[PDB]
Amino acid sequence: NQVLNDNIRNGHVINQLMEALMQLSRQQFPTMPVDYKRSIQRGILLLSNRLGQLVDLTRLLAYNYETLMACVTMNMQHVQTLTTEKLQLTSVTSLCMLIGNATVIPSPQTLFHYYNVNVNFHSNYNERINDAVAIITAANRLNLYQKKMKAIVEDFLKRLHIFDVARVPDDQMYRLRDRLRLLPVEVRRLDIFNLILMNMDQIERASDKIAQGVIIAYRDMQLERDEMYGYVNIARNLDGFQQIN
Amino acid sequence: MDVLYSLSKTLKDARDKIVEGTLYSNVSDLIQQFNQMIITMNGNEFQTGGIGNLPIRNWNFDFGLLGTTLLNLDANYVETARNTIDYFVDFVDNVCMDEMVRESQRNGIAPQSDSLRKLSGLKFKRINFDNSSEYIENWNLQNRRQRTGFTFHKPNIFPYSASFTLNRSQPAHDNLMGTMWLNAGSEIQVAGFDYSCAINAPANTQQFEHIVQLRRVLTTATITLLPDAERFSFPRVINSADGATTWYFNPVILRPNNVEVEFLLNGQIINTYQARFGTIIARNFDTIRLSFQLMRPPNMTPAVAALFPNAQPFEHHATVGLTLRIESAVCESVLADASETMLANVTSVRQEYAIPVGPVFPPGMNWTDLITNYSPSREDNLQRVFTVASIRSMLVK
Amino acid sequence: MDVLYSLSKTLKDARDKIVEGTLYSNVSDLIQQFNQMIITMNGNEFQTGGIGNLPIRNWNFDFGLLGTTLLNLDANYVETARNTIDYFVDFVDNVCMDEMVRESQRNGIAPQSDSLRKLSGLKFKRINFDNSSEYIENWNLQNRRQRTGFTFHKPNIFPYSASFTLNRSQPAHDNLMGTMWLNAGSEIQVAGFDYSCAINAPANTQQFEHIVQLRRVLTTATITLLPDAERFSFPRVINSADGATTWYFNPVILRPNNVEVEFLLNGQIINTYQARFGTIIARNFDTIRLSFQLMRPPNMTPAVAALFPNAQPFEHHATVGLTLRIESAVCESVLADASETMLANVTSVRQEYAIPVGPVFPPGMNWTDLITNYSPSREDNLQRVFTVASIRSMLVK
Amino acid sequence: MDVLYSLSKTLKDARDKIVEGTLYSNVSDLIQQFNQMIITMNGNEFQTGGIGNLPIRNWNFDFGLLGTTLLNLDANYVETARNTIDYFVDFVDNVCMDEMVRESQRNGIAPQSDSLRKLSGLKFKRINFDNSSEYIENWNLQNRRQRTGFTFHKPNIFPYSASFTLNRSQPAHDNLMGTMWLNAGSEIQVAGFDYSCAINAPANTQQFEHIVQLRRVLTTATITLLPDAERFSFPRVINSADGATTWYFNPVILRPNNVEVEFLLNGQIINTYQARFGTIIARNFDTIRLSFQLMRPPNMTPAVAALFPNAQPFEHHATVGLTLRIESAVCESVLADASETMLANVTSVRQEYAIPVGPVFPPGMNWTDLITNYSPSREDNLQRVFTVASIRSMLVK
Amino acid sequence: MDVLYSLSKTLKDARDKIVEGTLYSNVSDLIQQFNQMIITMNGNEFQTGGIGNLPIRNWNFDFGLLGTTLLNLDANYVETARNTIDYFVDFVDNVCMDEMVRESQRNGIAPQSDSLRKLSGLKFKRINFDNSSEYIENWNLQNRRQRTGFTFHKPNIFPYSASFTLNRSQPAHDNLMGTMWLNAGSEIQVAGFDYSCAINAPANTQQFEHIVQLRRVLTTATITLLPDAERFSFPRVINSADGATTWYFNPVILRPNNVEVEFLLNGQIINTYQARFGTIIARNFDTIRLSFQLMRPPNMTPAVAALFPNAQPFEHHATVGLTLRIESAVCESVLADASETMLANVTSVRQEYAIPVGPVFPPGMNWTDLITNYSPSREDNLQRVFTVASIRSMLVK
Repeated sequence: NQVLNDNIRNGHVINQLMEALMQLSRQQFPTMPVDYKRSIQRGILLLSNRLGQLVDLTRLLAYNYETLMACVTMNMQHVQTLTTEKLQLTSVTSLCMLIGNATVIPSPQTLFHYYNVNVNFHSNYNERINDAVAIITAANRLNLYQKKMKAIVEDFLKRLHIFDVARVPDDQMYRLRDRLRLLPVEVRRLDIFNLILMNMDQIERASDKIAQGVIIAYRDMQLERDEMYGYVNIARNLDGFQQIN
Repeated sequence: MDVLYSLSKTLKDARDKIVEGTLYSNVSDLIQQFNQMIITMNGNEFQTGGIGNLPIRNWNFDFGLLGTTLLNLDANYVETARNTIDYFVDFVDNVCMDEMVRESQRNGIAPQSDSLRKLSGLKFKRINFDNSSEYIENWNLQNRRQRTGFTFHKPNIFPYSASFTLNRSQPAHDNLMGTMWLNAGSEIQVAGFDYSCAINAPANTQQFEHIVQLRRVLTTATITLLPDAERFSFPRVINSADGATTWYFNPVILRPNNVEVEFLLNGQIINTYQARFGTIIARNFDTIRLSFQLMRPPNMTPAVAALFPNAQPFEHHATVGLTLRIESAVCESVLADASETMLANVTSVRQEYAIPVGPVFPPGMNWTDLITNYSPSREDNLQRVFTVASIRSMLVK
Repeated sequence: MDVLYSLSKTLKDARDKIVEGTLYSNVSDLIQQFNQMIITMNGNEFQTGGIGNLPIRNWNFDFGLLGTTLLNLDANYVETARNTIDYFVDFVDNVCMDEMVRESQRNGIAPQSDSLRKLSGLKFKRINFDNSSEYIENWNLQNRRQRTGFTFHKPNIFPYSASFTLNRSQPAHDNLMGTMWLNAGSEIQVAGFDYSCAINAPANTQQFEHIVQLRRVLTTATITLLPDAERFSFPRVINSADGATTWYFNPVILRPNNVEVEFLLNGQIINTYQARFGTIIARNFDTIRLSFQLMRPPNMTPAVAALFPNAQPFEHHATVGLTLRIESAVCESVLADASETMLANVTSVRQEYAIPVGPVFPPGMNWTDLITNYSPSREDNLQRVFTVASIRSMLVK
Repeated sequence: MDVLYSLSKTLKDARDKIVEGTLYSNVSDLIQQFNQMIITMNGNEFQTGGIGNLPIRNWNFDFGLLGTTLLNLDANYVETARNTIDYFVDFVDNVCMDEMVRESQRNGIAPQSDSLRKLSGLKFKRINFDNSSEYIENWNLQNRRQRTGFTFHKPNIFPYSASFTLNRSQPAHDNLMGTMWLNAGSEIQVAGFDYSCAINAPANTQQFEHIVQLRRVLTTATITLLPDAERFSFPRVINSADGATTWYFNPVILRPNNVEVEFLLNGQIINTYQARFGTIIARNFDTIRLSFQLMRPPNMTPAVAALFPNAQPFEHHATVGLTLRIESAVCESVLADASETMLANVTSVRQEYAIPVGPVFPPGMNWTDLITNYSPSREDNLQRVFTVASIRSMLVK
Repeated sequence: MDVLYSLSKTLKDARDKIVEGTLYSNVSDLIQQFNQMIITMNGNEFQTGGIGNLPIRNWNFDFGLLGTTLLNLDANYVETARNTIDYFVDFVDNVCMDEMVRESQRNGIAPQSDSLRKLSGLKFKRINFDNSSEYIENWNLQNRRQRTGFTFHKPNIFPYSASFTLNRSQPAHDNLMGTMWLNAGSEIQVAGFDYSCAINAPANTQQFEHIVQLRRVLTTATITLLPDAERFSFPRVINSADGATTWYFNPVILRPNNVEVEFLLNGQIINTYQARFGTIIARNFDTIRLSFQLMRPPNMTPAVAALFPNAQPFEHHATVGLTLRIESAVCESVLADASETMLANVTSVRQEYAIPVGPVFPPGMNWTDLITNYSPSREDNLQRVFTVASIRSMLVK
């Protein structure tokens, strides 16, 4: 579970807070107009007094994150998203000096629900993956040189819900294949294809309507006889004459 | 190190299971493993060689992967692969060789080369696999700690030693008594001679003894013990102990009497055999003691009586002997033997590249010198160096 | 039995292919097989020992499984596994050893121990896999029954035998004619001597012959045949046939004349070689017959003429000889040879644990005694016991 | 094994840091660790004993836990705890002792008892902690293969040896020349005597030498070297080499001339000191060589001249000597020394419970016998057994 | 400096308290401390070596941190850590050693190496902790200044001195009176001899005295004082004071009369003992004065009377002596003793790396030379160097 953690220090050992404050407790001095230090330090103190409480904040998050987190299957490497998420220091500031002996946590029922979801999702991702792979590989040893590209990919993403394809850079969808076409295959999936191929031939000729090619001899040739058809012209063996796929 | 191993069984189980035809299904579990490697690699740069007359080739990587497509290999697939393997082959060679020469007193049991010191790195471990090659199997078990073990045919445990000890001698060397022997490899031949044919000896019997101390314990040894020492059954002119003159040995052979072979371990008798010739088992020992006697024949036909007079000159010298050969055995330490090419590989690579004598191994990797003073440092270096030779022989012979 | 086998290639192909790194894929087909085992086991109590100095360790089974929820094996994965293997290792050892001693006349070809009698059980057969270990490969083929077979370097087919036969002798032993030999392991040396140098023999030629009957047929034998028997080329004082006195042998060697080696099978000549020294092939035989002659030199320089007078005393004894060594061969029955440790393993385990002499094997598993009277019971027990030793050596050396 | 360790520092850092008074916060990090244990245990059964006069006690588990409540510790809290510890104390004792007697040849190192074989189990590992006890610190590093290490005062490296060597002697023993010594523990005393006071010796100087080969290398040794061997400075009546008679030694002491001490490692001089008495450092050696001479005084007052006549009888025997003591040193192998109680603990537990002599250790754990033939098996067993003794001494002295 | 310390107890209390399985909580206070370090480091570069056969290795940093809210540590956690510690280990070694050879005079009491001069830097002080290692405990207190001190067994306060002083002598050396002694380490043996047995001495008593001035004050000394000097109780041939001839000493021992031992401090008697043999305490002294007398026996049996005639020749030389050993003591200055390996560590590292003689320490760190002229500079350098040796021994022995 790659779930980037953080200082036990931060955790509840909190002090960082106590130090964040002590460092503040000695910033009260000259340089420019008076309407300045006055206003400035006065604000600072409101952090100090509240510090007793600000402590509590650290604890809170510490736990919560440290809790919720647990129930996450979806690994999580740290990446530089392409989108932000605006955060007005406005609210920040409020939360800060504005919290008292409050104490809340995740309702049991709440937690599960969380697990459950990531779960499903995961399962879907993983599963479709297999569903995906299986197909593509088959797609190659079948010489179905055609769809292989998009076709499969499209369905794939759709079933994953989450994103609306379309706005997927073309470099992405294909690159997606490039990665997929390099994995094993749920024994289940795989184990079956191996089966179909082995019998494949047998089915095809074993059908009523349709047979494999014909031969030309321009040589008054002798018709054969077979119980099931009577007097007919078959020949289960083409050998001795070129073959033209 | 373990890293190194993989790099090979990778290629062998590769250059072997990949040919025009075969179904993909015989390599799915294989292909994968392979690729994984390529990735970890390319991007990192290497340097090999320098010391002695050994070229310094620099190596870069950035090779595309494979296909999981075709479920029936087409010739074209092979060639585009063999061309990528032949860079790893010609590589590894230059890699083995580089760490197959550097020695270190202090901690000369671990990696040395700028090539390998970088391999033991962590970001590489992502490869290790199929450790069924007798040698690696043993390298690991040694890292953790456990009853290791190897298998040898005609092992090379005895440093060459060919000498004699005169228990009774005089300036003229006309009435000697003593033993002469040859300890070499897996064989011992020892003869006890008494020019007087025990004429004045108590019970007309002269006792002999030959003790050989192994530098390493051998276990599960299958041994051939035969009476007589053919090597010391013919006339010889030998240098005296002080090198000042030469004496004459004119043997006549009698059966060794009261033969007793003891295989001891730390002074304790583990196996003892009384006059048993043929095949015997010595299960655990660090010392062999051969005791045998010359007993003057109590009854002699005229022709025999004539060889053994009551007074000097003693012209026919009564001799009894034994021959002992260790056909196979197990040793917890690496050793040279009559089948493995390890010693020869290491010695050969060093000789070919004019590698200077180092601080650990005797000049020329001389076996006798090595086994005579088989220090812990020499053994650790020898094992490292033998294990590398074995990794190399999986691809290059 | 076959059961037993798996238990190992299981662990080897395990303790070998499972290490910090590799991609799951390499072991998917492996992991599975493994688990399957654990299941079948857990819950069954096992007892080992109860004889001589053999501890009686009891074993319980309650072990977890192996998640398949990973790609690259993290160190943590290994250790939690090695700890579970080290119970099977230290187990199997105590298992092999237990059935590597008991013997049974009636059904010696079968299992004995309270440990194994329970293994042949049906509910366990759910394991068996990868039977490519030369020995098991042969165990199986022997129960359905067919052309079984093994490989041996310098095999051990000849029970030790060192003796002579005087075809012409007299009390003084001053004019003897006969042969002396040493048959041991894979080698035969035989010399024919005629004190009179065929002075009164028809065509001045004395015929000699040495026949050796193998206890088992050897096929595909590569053999070295050389003229002369070095072992019988030196002066000796030997005990008379009745042990009442000693005779003198003072050989002078001549080339063996009209050498003919026959490798016979059931009385039929399968291979015959006339005076061919060097490497020869004997493809299927149960008997070797060496015929050779001493022919008095028709022309002699003075020095030679002086050795062979028309009348006694005969002081230089004309001797001709042959040396034959079986380098390699195939046998349908297990045998000791110069490379395999089987005999030594079995003999060593029995010696270490002070196992009492049983009803089948000679005291000390003595090879000469065993091969001399190689009964069907001894062979079936030997094969069972050798196969177990080979299973054990896959893990413990 | 490592398991075992914890079980103790658990109790010590327990029976010690827990008393009527202190605040919870001083043990919060401790209490926790503790409980964790209890859990893992309860439900599991153990048995110990069954060898000699050693009882066979059976133990079961299902104990409560501990209040994470209270701010301060009230007496009542202690007692309800001590009562639960005293079962673990009286337990561990019976545990250590059980695995402190069983010895083995093959894997003489690993566990042995039905008590411990179950501890190395995986489900227990959840206990290990605070491994600063010098011995465990070293046990681990050894399982990983690293430059280990111990500390000893007056170490016990020399097996007891008290003897002499007469380089010149005659039946009357009235004009002897040779050396006599005592090697024992960490000390060596050696004297060289020459009854003739080098009257006919080249340069009127008699050379002496004493070589002592350690069974294990000692590093970082602080050594006291002093001239004279007080032990051999007084009149003695000694048995002759053959035990047939007694000789008289009447020493008069002279200063040892050209004293040279060499501390060698594998034949190489690592440290050499010429006539330096007092404190010297020998940093790494497996052999000590002491060379010293007796030089006839070139100038003698009448009283001195009278002791050394030109002709026999020689009534005052010129003697020179040296004394060497290893005060402290480091050894990579466990050894007995003058401060640690390990050897005494192991020897004492075995003696008290009438433990039968086993296959590894000499009768009575005799130190001289042990160090004389300090095989790998004896060392592995000794280390296991010494480490357990040290774990035990943390709680029971 | 203090910096350095931490770097270790960091690793020990690390490579020890961090094992497979331990509950988290008992390390929380630890993990933290650890990380803090890593940070401060990564970024800054270091230089090691550059003198003699001292390698010159370079170092860099950038290692991931450590987890926090876990529970029980999984094997995988360890290995990814041990690999990061083994760089600090192999580092510190190369660090200690570098500053364990450099010496300065003006200010040879402080840091020297390009490695350490950078450590005392301020941005580093962010680490110091757990200073319970006897040596650092004392380093600090010395920095701030105060009653420092250490603990020693058989301390090494007396430079080797073995000599004599003839208070009455003559050319023939047939009627001498004086003292001879051996001061070495923690022991003093002194004998007073009077060839005339005080025949013409006032009250038939000859007074003797031996004074030994310590180079440093010893406090809280436990001392063994015994009558007799065994070292000077046997016959000797000694060189004359001018080296021109040799005299004969033939002692006969009498009990020392009116024994008085004074332990003085700056000329003042701190402790005085009159004829008290056994264990005595000397609480603070820089000088020991031993006074004792030889009193001619007023009543003598014939055998005794015969040894002491009224006129020369005096053939039996009356001798009285004392032996004093300092078993333990405290000193405010570092000293070598019989248990600590500091001197040996420093001396050994310098010898192994062929470190050239410097301006402060005598060649070879010779103890006698060092303690004889124990200047302030030598003591400050010795303490720095001993403290570093002790820091090193916490990790590397």
